[PDB]
Amino acid sequence: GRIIYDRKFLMECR
Amino acid sequence: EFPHPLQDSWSYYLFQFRKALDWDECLEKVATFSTIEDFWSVLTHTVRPREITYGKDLYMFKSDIMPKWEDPKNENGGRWLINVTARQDVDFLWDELLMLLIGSDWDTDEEDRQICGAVFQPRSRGSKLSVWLTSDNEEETILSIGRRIKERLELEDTIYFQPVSDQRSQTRGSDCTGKYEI
Ligand SMILES: C[n+]1cn([C@@H]2O[C@H](COP(=O)(O)OP(=O)(O)OP(=O)(O)OC[C@H]3O[C@@H](n4cnc5c(=O)[nH]c(N)nc54)[C@H](O)[C@@H]3O)[C@@H](O)[C@H]2O)c2nc(N)[nH]c(=O)c21
Repeated sequence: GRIIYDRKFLMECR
Repeated sequence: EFPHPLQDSWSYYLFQFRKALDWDECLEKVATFSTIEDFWSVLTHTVRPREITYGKDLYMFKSDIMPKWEDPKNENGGRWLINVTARQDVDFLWDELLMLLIGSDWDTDEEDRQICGAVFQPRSRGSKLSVWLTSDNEEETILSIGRRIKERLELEDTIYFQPVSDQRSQTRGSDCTGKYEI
């Protein structure tokens, strides 16, 4: 299972 | 707050030219990261694209892949080349590009497999962003990657896919085509 994060989630983490 | 692991481990390099160093000796590895948290920490602790001095470049590559043509994963590959326009924010372009790569936000496993790394090159005559791919002849995958890059970076101008062979033979200062274009 490839680990995928969209930009919305990544930015929320930022 | 357990860290969020990435699909891949990545390494981040600065290219800084000094006299009498070979090209590859001007590269230095400033971080290796494998979590969303450490990805963002690298960016917060290194120079922003909009602040970088001309000719000092940023390379982000899957950790097992050296950021140079000579790597087995790069030697038969090619890059999507993006010519930055005056109106574009290079901070946005770089951040969106790296998010797309480290988040592996491609439709298919196969596209992710093609990915080697990304490069930011600030230049007086016009800056360049690139994504390096492992092959030069997986047309369908290469094209879907190019299409996704344009979407995520909100690019209007044509982007160019240039095999390593063409990159090697390119003359510094020549004014732009590709094996594929979109
Ligand atoms: C990716 N790559 C590049 N070179 C080599 O770098 C040159 C410039 O590329 P470039 O992509 O920086 O082109 P321009 O922007 O036109 O250069 P420009 O704006 O003129 O320069 C950008 C920055 O790079 C510096 N620089 C440019 N050419 C060289 C070079 O041949 N050796 C060294 N040490 N520094 C260089 C320059 O001082 C400035 O800081 C290429 O023609 C290749 O010879 C690579 N060599 C090897 N062996 N393996 C690689 O993977 C490789």
